[PDB]
Amino acid sequence: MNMLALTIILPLIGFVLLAFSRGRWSENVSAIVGVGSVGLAALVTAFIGVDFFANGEQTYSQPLWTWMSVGDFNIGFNLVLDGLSLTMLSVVTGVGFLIHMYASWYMRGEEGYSRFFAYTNLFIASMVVLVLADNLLLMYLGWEGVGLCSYLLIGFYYTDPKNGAAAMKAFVVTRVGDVFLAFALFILYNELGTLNFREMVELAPAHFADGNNMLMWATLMLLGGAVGKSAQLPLQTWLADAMAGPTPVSALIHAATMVTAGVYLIARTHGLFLMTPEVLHLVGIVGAVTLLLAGFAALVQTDIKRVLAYSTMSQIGYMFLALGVQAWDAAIFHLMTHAFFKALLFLASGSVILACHHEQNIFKMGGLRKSIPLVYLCFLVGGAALSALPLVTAGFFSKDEILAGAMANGHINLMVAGLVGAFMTSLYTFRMIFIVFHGKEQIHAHAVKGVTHSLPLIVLLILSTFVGALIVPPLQGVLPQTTELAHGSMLTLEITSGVVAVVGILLAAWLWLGKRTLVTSIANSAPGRLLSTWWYNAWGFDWLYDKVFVKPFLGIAWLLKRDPLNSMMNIPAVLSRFAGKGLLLSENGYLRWYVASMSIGAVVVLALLMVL
Amino acid sequence: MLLPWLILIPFIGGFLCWQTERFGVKVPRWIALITMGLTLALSLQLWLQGGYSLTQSAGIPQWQSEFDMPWIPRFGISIHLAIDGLSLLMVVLTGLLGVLAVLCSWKEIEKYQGFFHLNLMWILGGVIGVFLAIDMFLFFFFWEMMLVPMYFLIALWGHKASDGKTRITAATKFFIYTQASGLVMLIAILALVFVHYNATGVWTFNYEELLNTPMSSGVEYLLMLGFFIAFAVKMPVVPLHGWLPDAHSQAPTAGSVDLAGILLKTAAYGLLRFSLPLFPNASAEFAPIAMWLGVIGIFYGAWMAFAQTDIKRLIAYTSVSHMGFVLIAIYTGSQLAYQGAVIQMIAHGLSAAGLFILCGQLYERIHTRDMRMMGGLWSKMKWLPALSLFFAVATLGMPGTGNFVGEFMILFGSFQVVPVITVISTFGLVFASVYSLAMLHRAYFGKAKSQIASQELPGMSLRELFMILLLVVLLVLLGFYPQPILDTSHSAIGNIQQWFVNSV
Repeated sequence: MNMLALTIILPLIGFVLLAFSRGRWSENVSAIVGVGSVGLAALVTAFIGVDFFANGEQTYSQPLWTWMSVGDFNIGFNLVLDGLSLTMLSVVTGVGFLIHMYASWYMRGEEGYSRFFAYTNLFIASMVVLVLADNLLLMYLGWEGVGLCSYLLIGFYYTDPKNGAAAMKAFVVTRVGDVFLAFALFILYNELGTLNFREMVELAPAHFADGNNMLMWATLMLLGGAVGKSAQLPLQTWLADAMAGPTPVSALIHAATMVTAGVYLIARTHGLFLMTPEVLHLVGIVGAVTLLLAGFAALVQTDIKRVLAYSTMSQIGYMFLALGVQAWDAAIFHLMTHAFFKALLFLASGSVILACHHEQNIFKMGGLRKSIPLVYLCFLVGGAALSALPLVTAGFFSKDEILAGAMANGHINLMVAGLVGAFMTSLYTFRMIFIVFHGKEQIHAHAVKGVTHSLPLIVLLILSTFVGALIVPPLQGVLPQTTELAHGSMLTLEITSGVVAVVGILLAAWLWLGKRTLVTSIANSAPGRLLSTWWYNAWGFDWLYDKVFVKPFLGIAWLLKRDPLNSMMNIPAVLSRFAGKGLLLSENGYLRWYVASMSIGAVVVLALLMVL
Repeated sequence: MLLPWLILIPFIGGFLCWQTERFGVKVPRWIALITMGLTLALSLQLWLQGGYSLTQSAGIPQWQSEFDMPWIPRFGISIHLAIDGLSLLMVVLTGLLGVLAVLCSWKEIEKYQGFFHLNLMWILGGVIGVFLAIDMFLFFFFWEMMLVPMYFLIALWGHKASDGKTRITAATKFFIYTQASGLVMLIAILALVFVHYNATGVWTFNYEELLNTPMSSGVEYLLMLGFFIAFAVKMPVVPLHGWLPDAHSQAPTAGSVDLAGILLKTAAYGLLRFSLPLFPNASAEFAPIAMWLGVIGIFYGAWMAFAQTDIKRLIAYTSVSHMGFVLIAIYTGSQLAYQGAVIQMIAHGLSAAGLFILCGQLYERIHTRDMRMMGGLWSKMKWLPALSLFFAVATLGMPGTGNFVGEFMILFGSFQVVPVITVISTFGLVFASVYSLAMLHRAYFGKAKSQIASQELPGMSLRELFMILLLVVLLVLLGFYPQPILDTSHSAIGNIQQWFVNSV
């Protein structure tokens, strides 16, 4: 109710204060203002959410000012708050509130403090802009707004250059996706004139009576934009390297904020993807092949942050399938559950790595149940939901609904993909906690007790469970394509996923409960290391994407260390100076040759006159 | 009416600063600030008082104010100053850049300082005269006399006669590369006037009657190449741009503000105003060569920007990448593309001026020019690198800056007219990011132990921060709210495009 810009201005304005109070403020006042910006954002979001319930799920639009206006090119700062956008706002202004409230305690004790609460507010503000935008332009401001903020937070620690160098590969890769995204934007203005989503929805079939061949180029290249920003095969590079930053920024980037932009673009243009069915099924095709890639790389390396990261890649592509199977509201339901567990799962790991005191390993710790069971119950709750366990979990309803929709689509390969994904999620569910928290503690993890993080831990504990699954997100305000329902086989698919999850959990527990010598043998077997090296390269994709253009780019830069065309158009000066030196040497000073010059001028003048 | 006065205040101020040099030494700094204030007052008065939102289809001749005066009556050479809408944007930009030039030169007393400022006002007044020029000879005379006083700036003030590298390479390439092509376009002017003199029978140097002169095909093509050569050595185009990095890396950064922010404007001003309307069919034939040179310029400048190790040559090689978008914009048949070029062009000046002021500011803080020698100065400087981060951010297409809307409406209009050369062109944004981050990480991110001299750092004065704060807030308002200046330029851009469309 005329309060949409307060979900953008109040964070953004707070950034400006912390961008110029470069450490001159104290700890406490900086901490309060940084959390209070996002806190006011959540409160204003809640007011418009309960008023949206009082609106009868009727959308509310607010134009602030027209951005630019040429007589055929009309772009305005239009904000649309409908059911899909309200849910995507709900995730951000809750999760960013919860993640940032933890950062009020995690950040203290070290420098770069006002700096970090400056760039987090900008990061949040850019994500709110993307999901409330009504024009594809303003939404483009959202895409590279949040990309620059990921650069400022991945490379947050500027002292050592590993994390200071890891951010630019993400920056290069996200701008390749943004070029791919803007390509479809040019094509949509050339073909359909107006970039507003709804006016586009009932203008697309009116303009398309004759020619359709070029719309696949628009939509396929639009798809290339959506996939790159979050995670997918053609551009899956940077999510391992994004873990080099601090724990709270990894949660913000990987859990529900920045990675939930590629989901919002496919979901918002769902009618636009319904104008072409094969580009819609192609999302699921690429989704089905990335669940096969993103899973077991969590098992391979000994970095906990790389574990949580390959799981996020697997889950985002799992969504792309869910959107490719024409189950839109179910996918956002998966997102509503997915934000809760991932953020806590990431955050709890940070608290324990504070207690680890520079371990960064999964094979040298054990018996951590006796250290502090609070983090033990944090991983436990997260693991159950991820594995699709039927015991008081939140997300299992979302997996059950999308597989029901997927088998209502009727693609046996997609259920095979879904079945192997459920098995693969259950494999890396408890293997991490069994290899880390169980064994012997030769290096003590000193647990830290404090109410400042315990209260959000309890809030995240009560939210990530099935109590949070009862909060139905607003999906009746957009009226999307209806997610089809199947009955009778719902119980059959539910028990099938439960058996698959239980078998995977029991196999991980059997890997734990064994001697682990067979695990050591397959971690020492030469074909095992070949596959480990092959999936260190991750189907050679980072290998291919470096060695396809990078050293050619460095080679042409090494060929451009001196500027060629400046030199090759200096040859007039070179020829003139050298020819001038020759003419000076042609002069002698001996007066006989001066008179010979006079005779030889007379000879040539008479000759040149006699040839005329 | 106001136009004779508005090109003469720079020359009057140079006379008075050098007159009062005998009276005092702290006078010309304070004289120069007020005189440029009067220049912007008349320029802003024309913006507000004039009908900037005028008729979009009032023909090719349309001017808010116009001056005529007989100068050499034997050829009809006249002082035909006449101001259009987009010309008025150019005048207000150079008045603001002149204020920045005279503010950066504050607290700079030398053996002679009045000589520096009479030269400073002379070169800025020359650019104003090019911007208000409809007679061809007046345009050419002003084009070539703003080019002589910068040579004295690079020579006697590049360094005070200690090293010979500030004259014999940098300043000399700057002078020759421009003047040879200036003489080329002069004989192009003369060939056009002579074919008009055969057609009608009057010796005229005026733009309105030379606009529609009858010329046979295969003749005006050579004159269009003759105009474009002089218009391709001033703004950096692919074959002839070797003068730009040498000129910016040696002149004082106030002279570099003149050399980058406003001397690069006049060539695309002339491509919009003097080359496109006079030669419609020649430009229609030459268009694809212009598109190929434009895409080559963007990719080439970014690679050479990534590969360079110093800072002045770094920003100097961003400029050649930026102007490729403008050249492709001009050589297309789209109104939106031209209006994108104008906002990109004003933002180009505003995004190069702040960087050059700050690069010169950083050098006089640390007394070291090489970028890779330093690193990790963020813990030492308190306001320089934060403001510098946004200017490096404003260089690429970051929204909320004017550069994004500029480059990106060109791409809309460019894809409207021709698909394949535009889809190549868009990739310069990715390359814009890599040299932007290279600048940022090599200079400011890291450890201060990279250089011994990075351990004792001075403070920053109030007036430099004031003139940096004004540019960052001015550039953000142009990025968020670019409507007022687009409504100003609509009619001038529209009639050029309508003539380029209808005359073919």
